[PDB]
Amino acid sequence: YVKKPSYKIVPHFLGFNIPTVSKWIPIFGIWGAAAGIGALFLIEGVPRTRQDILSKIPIIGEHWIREIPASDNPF
Amino acid sequence: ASLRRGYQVYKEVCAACHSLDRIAWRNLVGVTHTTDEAKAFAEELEYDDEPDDEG
Repeated sequence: YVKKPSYKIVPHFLGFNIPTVSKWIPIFGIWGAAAGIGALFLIEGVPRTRQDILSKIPIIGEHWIREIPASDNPF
Repeated sequence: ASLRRGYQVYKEVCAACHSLDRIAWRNLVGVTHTTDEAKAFAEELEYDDEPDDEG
């Protein structure tokens, strides 16, 4: 014979609990990647982005190593 | 190549009477001339400087 249902209350805050939030952790990860890719794409034109980030990527990085010949540069 | 030749016509014929006031020497560079050729054209001329120390 059972006298009482068997349960506990999990910690919660603002209607969130750890079981639920843990399911969404991967999703935040992917959104972070999306935001990262997007942000980087938006500043791909910025010379510093090319110099410090994009030109350092192996193989692909030579896409962003471009020199104007001294003969063609007024400045 | 036609642009470069046309510059030469401008310089030797039209420039006696006509200005080209909106074009700077830097504008020719990498269009009709190298940096050095355009610098040589600029350096042959005299322009007004800022006044000296006695004004």
